[PDB]
Amino acid sequence: ANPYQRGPDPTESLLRAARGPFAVSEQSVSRLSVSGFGGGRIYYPTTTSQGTFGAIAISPGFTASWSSLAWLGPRLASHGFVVIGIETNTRLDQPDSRGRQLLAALDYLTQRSSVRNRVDASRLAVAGHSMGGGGTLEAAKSRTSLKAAIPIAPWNLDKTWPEVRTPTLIIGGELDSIAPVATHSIPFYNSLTNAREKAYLELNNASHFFPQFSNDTMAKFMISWMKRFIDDDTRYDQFLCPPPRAIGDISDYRDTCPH
Repeated sequence: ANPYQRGPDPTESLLRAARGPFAVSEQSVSRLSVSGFGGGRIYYPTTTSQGTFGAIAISPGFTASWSSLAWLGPRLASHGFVVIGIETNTRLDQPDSRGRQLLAALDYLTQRSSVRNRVDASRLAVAGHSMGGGGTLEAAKSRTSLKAAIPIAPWNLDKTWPEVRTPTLIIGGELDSIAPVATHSIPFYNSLTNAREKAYLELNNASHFFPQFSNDTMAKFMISWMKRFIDDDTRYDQFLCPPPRAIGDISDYRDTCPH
């Protein structure tokens, strides 16, 4: 009935496994072949028989390459998404620049890439770590049609985001000393006054570098948010509303239930 719904009815175990239910193919994008971003890597479900998929562009942080987040490529794509993980023009690009590059990567993916026919160009998203998370907010500010945004330990000197309409999940690290949640993540979250829905997931005792390593709780909530909002997949609301308790590996969760 939902034409965008993909995959089996979800469970906690499905979300926490190393791969979701789709085999993943990959394609390199050489820096020599594109303008507006530094190339990167595309990850996509091999099968086309279940329909097209929504897509997400993901940016690393300051000083970093895509390899710093590469585990997300196959993990997210295997749940039924096309992922373009970017290299930035330079490692020292600022958040606003990273936001423009995320949008350039989505435009390339849908307009010119050799996998464009697999992507539903109406169902796009952004995510990123650190300055790349700051750039995720910039991209959502610039392109209000984005269906989901996931800033991960975001860093940005711009603290307010009133233009953002996109459903936004901010994932913070409680003990982050580089983009402290009290001065980055949480102010961003409170400033999202016009986001259709939003949530803040704070990982207990986590440092700025939590997303550099496979993290099942992080992945669970990223996948659930992507499903719920890129795919309109209400089956994944069970993991978001009511909000999870702040216990164990979650030190805080803020929500806008009901979605």
